[PDB]
Amino acid sequence: NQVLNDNIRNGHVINQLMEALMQLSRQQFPTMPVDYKRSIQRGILLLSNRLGQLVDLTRLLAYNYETLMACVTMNMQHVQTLTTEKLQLTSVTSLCMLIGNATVIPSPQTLFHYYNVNVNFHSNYNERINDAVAIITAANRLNLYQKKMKAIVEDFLKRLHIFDVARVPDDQMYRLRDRLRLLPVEVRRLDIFNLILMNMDQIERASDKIAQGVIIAYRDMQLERDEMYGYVNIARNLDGFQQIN
Amino acid sequence: MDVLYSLSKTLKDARDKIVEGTLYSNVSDLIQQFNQMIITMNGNEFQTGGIGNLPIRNWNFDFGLLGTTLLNLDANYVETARNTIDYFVDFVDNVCMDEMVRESQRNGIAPQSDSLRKLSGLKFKRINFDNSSEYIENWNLQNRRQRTGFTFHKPNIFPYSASFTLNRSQPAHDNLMGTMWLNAGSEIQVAGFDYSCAINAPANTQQFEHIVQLRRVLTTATITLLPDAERFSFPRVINSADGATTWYFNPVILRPNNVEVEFLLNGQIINTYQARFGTIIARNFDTIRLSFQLMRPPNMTPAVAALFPNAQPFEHHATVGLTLRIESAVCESVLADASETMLANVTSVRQEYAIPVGPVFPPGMNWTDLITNYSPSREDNLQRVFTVASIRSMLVK
Amino acid sequence: MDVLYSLSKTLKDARDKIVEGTLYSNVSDLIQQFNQMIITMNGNEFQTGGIGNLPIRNWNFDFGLLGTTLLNLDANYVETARNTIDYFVDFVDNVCMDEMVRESQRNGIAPQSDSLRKLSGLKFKRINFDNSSEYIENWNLQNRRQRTGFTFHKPNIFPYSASFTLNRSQPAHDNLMGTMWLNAGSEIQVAGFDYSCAINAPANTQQFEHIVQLRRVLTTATITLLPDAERFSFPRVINSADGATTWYFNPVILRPNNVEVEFLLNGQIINTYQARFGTIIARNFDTIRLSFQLMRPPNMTPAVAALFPNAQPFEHHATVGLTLRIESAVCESVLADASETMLANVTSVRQEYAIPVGPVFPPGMNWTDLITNYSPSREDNLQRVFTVASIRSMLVK
Amino acid sequence: MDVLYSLSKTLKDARDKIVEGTLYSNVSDLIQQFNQMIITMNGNEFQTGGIGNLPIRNWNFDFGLLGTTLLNLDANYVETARNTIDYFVDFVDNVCMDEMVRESQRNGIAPQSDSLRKLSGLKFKRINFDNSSEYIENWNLQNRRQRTGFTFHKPNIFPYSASFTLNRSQPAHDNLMGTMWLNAGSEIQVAGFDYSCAINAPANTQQFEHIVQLRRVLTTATITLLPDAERFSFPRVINSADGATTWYFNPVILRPNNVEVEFLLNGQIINTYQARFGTIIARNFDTIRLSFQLMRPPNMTPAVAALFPNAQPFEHHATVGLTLRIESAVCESVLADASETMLANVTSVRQEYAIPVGPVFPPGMNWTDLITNYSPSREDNLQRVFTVASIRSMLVK
Amino acid sequence: MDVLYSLSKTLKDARDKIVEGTLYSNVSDLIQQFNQMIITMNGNEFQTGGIGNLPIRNWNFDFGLLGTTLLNLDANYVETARNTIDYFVDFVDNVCMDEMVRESQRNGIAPQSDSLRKLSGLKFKRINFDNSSEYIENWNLQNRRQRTGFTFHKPNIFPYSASFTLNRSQPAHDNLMGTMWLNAGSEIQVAGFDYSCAINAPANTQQFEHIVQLRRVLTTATITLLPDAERFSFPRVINSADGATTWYFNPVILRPNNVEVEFLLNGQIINTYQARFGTIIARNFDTIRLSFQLMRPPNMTPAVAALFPNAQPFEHHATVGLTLRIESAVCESVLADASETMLANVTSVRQEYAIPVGPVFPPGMNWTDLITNYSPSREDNLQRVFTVASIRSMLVK
Repeated sequence: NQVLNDNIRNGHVINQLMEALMQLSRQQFPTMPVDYKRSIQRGILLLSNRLGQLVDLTRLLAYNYETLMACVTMNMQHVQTLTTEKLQLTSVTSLCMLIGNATVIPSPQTLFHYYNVNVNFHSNYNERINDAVAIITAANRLNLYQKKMKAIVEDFLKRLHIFDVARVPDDQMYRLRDRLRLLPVEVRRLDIFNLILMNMDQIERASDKIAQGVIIAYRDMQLERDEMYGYVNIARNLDGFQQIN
Repeated sequence: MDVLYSLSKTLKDARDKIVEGTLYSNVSDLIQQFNQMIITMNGNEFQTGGIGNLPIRNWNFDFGLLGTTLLNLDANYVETARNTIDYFVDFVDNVCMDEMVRESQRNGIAPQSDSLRKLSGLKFKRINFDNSSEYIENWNLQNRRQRTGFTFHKPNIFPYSASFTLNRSQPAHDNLMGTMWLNAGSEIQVAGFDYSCAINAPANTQQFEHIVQLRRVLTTATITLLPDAERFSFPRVINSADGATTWYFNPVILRPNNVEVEFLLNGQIINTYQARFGTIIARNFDTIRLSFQLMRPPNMTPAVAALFPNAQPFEHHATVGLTLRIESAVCESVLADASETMLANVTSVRQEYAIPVGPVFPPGMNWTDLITNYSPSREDNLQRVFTVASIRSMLVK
Repeated sequence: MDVLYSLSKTLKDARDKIVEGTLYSNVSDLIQQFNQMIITMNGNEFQTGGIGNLPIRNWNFDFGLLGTTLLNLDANYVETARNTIDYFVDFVDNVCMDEMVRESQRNGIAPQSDSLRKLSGLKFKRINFDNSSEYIENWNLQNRRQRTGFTFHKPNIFPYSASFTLNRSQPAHDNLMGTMWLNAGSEIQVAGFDYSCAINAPANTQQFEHIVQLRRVLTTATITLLPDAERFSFPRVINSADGATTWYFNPVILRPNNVEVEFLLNGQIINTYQARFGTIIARNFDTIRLSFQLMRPPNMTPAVAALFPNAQPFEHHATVGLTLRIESAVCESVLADASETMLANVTSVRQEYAIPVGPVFPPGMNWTDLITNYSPSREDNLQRVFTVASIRSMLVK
Repeated sequence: MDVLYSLSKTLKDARDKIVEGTLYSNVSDLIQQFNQMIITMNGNEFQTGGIGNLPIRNWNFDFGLLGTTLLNLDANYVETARNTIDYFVDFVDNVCMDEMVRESQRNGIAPQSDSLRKLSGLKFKRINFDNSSEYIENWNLQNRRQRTGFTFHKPNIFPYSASFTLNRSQPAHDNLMGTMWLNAGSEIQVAGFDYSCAINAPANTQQFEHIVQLRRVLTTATITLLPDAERFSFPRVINSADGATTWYFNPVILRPNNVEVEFLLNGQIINTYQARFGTIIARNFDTIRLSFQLMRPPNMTPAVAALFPNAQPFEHHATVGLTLRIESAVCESVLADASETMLANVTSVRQEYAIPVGPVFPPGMNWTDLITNYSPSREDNLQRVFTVASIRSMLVK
Repeated sequence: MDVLYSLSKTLKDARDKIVEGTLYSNVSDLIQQFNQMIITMNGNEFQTGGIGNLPIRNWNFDFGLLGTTLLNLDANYVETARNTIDYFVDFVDNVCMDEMVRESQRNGIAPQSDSLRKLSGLKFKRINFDNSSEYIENWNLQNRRQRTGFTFHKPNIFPYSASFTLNRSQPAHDNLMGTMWLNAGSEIQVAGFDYSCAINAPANTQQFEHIVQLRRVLTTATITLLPDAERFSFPRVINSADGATTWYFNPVILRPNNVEVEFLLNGQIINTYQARFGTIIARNFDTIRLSFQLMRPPNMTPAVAALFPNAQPFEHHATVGLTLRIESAVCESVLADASETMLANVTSVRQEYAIPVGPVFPPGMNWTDLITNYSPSREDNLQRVFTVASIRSMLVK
């Protein structure tokens, strides 16, 4: 579970807070107009007094994150998203000096629900993956040189819900294949294809309507006889004459 | 190190299971493993060689992967692969060789080369696999700690030693008594001679003894013990102990009497055999003691009586002997033997590249010198160096 | 039995292919097989020992499984596994050893121990896999029954035998004619001597012959045949046939004349070689017959003429000889040879644990005694016991 | 094994840091660790004993836990705890002792008892902690293969040896020349005597030498070297080499001339000191060589001249000597020394419970016998057994 | 400096308290401390070596941190850590050693190496902790200044001195009176001899005295004082004071009369003992004065009377002596003793790396030379160097 953690220090050992404050407790001095230090330090103190409480904040998050987190299957490497998420220091500031002996946590029922979801999702991702792979590989040893590209990919993403394809850079969808076409295959999936191929031939000729090619001899040739058809012209063996796929 | 191993069984189980035809299904579990490697690699740069007359080739990587497509290999697939393997082959060679020469007193049991010191790195471990090659199997078990073990045919445990000890001698060397022997490899031949044919000896019997101390314990040894020492059954002119003159040995052979072979371990008798010739088992020992006697024949036909007079000159010298050969055995330490090419590989690579004598191994990797003073440092270096030779022989012979 | 086998290639192909790194894929087909085992086991109590100095360790089974929820094996994965293997290792050892001693006349070809009698059980057969270990490969083929077979370097087919036969002798032993030999392991040396140098023999030629009957047929034998028997080329004082006195042998060697080696099978000549020294092939035989002659030199320089007078005393004894060594061969029955440790393993385990002499094997598993009277019971027990030793050596050396 | 360790520092850092008074916060990090244990245990059964006069006690588990409540510790809290510890104390004792007697040849190192074989189990590992006890610190590093290490005062490296060597002697023993010594523990005393006071010796100087080969290398040794061997400075009546008679030694002491001490490692001089008495450092050696001479005084007052006549009888025997003591040193192998109680603990537990002599250790754990033939098996067993003794001494002295 | 310390107890209390399985909580206070370090480091570069056969290795940093809210540590956690510690280990070694050879005079009491001069830097002080290692405990207190001190067994306060002083002598050396002694380490043996047995001495008593001035004050000394000097109780041939001839000493021992031992401090008697043999305490002294007398026996049996005639020749030389050993003591200055390996560590590292003689320490760190002229500079350098040796021994022995 790659779930980037953080200082036990931060955790509840909190002090960082106590130090964040002590460092503040000695910033009260000259340089420019008076309407300045006055206003400035006065604000600072409101952090100090509240510090007793600000402590509590650290604890809170510490736990919560440290809790919720647990129930996450979806690994999580740290990446530089392409989108932000605006955060007005406005609210920040409020939360800060504005919290008292409050104490809340995740309702049991709440937690599960969380697990459950990531779960499903995961399962879907993983599963479709297999569903995906299986197909593509088959797609190659079948010489179905055609769809292989998009076709499969499209369905794939759709079933994953989450994103609306379309706005997927073309470099992405294909690159997606490039990665997929390099994995094993749920024994289940795989184990079956191996089966179909082995019998494949047998089915095809074993059908009523349709047979494999014909031969030309321009040589008054002798018709054969077979119980099931009577007097007919078959020949289960083409050998001795070129073959033209 | 373990890293190194993989790099090979990778290629062998590769250059072997990949040919025009075969179904993909015989390599799915294989292909994968392979690729994984390529990735970890390319991007990192290497340097090999320098010391002695050994070229310094620099190596870069950035090779595309494979296909999981075709479920029936087409010739074209092979060639585009063999061309990528032949860079790893010609590589590894230059890699083995580089760490197959550097020695270190202090901690000369671990990696040395700028090539390998970088391999033991962590970001590489992502490869290790199929450790069924007798040698690696043993390298690991040694890292953790456990009853290791190897298998040898005609092992090379005895440093060459060919000498004699005169228990009774005089300036003229006309009435000697003593033993002469040859300890070499897996064989011992020892003869006890008494020019007087025990004429004045108590019970007309002269006792002999030959003790050989192994530098390493051998276990599960299958041994051939035969009476007589053919090597010391013919006339010889030998240098005296002080090198000042030469004496004459004119043997006549009698059966060794009261033969007793003891295989001891730390002074304790583990196996003892009384006059048993043929095949015997010595299960655990660090010392062999051969005791045998010359007993003057109590009854002699005229022709025999004539060889053994009551007074000097003693012209026919009564001799009894034994021959002992260790056909196979197990040793917890690496050793040279009559089948493995390890010693020869290491010695050969060093000789070919004019590698200077180092601080650990005797000049020329001389076996006798090595086994005579088989220090812990020499053994650790020898094992490292033998294990590398074995990794190399999986691809290059 | 076959059961037993798996238990190992299981662990080897395990303790070998499972290490910090590799991609799951390499072991998917492996992991599975493994688990399957654990299941079948857990819950069954096992007892080992109860004889001589053999501890009686009891074993319980309650072990977890192996998640398949990973790609690259993290160190943590290994250790939690090695700890579970080290119970099977230290187990199997105590298992092999237990059935590597008991013997049974009636059904010696079968299992004995309270440990194994329970293994042949049906509910366990759910394991068996990868039977490519030369020995098991042969165990199986022997129960359905067919052309079984093994490989041996310098095999051990000849029970030790060192003796002579005087075809012409007299009390003084001053004019003897006969042969002396040493048959041991894979080698035969035989010399024919005629004190009179065929002075009164028809065509001045004395015929000699040495026949050796193998206890088992050897096929595909590569053999070295050389003229002369070095072992019988030196002066000796030997005990008379009745042990009442000693005779003198003072050989002078001549080339063996009209050498003919026959490798016979059931009385039929399968291979015959006339005076061919060097490497020869004997493809299927149960008997070797060496015929050779001493022919008095028709022309002699003075020095030679002086050795062979028309009348006694005969002081230089004309001797001709042959040396034959079986380098390699195939046998349908297990045998000791110069490379395999089987005999030594079995003999060593029995010696270490002070196992009492049983009803089948000679005291000390003595090879000469065993091969001399190689009964069907001894062979079936030997094969069972050798196969177990080979299973054990896959893990413990 | 490592398991075992914890079980103790658990109790010590327990029976010690827990008393009527202190605040919870001083043990919060401790209490926790503790409980964790209890859990893992309860439900599991153990048995110990069954060898000699050693009882066979059976133990079961299902104990409560501990209040994470209270701010301060009230007496009542202690007692309800001590009562639960005293079962673990009286337990561990019976545990250590059980695995402190069983010895083995093959894997003489690993566990042995039905008590411990179950501890190395995986489900227990959840206990290990605070491994600063010098011995465990070293046990681990050894399982990983690293430059280990111990500390000893007056170490016990020399097996007891008290003897002499007469380089010149005659039946009357009235004009002897040779050396006599005592090697024992960490000390060596050696004297060289020459009854003739080098009257006919080249340069009127008699050379002496004493070589002592350690069974294990000692590093970082602080050594006291002093001239004279007080032990051999007084009149003695000694048995002759053959035990047939007694000789008289009447020493008069002279200063040892050209004293040279060499501390060698594998034949190489690592440290050499010429006539330096007092404190010297020998940093790494497996052999000590002491060379010293007796030089006839070139100038003698009448009283001195009278002791050394030109002709026999020689009534005052010129003697020179040296004394060497290893005060402290480091050894990579466990050894007995003058401060640690390990050897005494192991020897004492075995003696008290009438433990039968086993296959590894000499009768009575005799130190001289042990160090004389300090095989790998004896060392592995000794280390296991010494480490357990040290774990035990943390709680029971 | 203090910096350095931490770097270790960091690793020990690390490579020890961090094992497979331990509950988290008992390390929380630890993990933290650890990380803090890593940070401060990564970024800054270091230089090691550059003198003699001292390698010159370079170092860099950038290692991931450590987890926090876990529970029980999984094997995988360890290995990814041990690999990061083994760089600090192999580092510190190369660090200690570098500053364990450099010496300065003006200010040879402080840091020297390009490695350490950078450590005392301020941005580093962010680490110091757990200073319970006897040596650092004392380093600090010395920095701030105060009653420092250490603990020693058989301390090494007396430079080797073995000599004599003839208070009455003559050319023939047939009627001498004086003292001879051996001061070495923690022991003093002194004998007073009077060839005339005080025949013409006032009250038939000859007074003797031996004074030994310590180079440093010893406090809280436990001392063994015994009558007799065994070292000077046997016959000797000694060189004359001018080296021109040799005299004969033939002692006969009498009990020392009116024994008085004074332990003085700056000329003042701190402790005085009159004829008290056994264990005595000397609480603070820089000088020991031993006074004792030889009193001619007023009543003598014939055998005794015969040894002491009224006129020369005096053939039996009356001798009285004392032996004093300092078993333990405290000193405010570092000293070598019989248990600590500091001197040996420093001396050994310098010898192994062929470190050239410097301006402060005598060649070879010779103890006698060092303690004889124990200047302030030598003591400050010795303490720095001993403290570093002790820091090193916490990790590397």
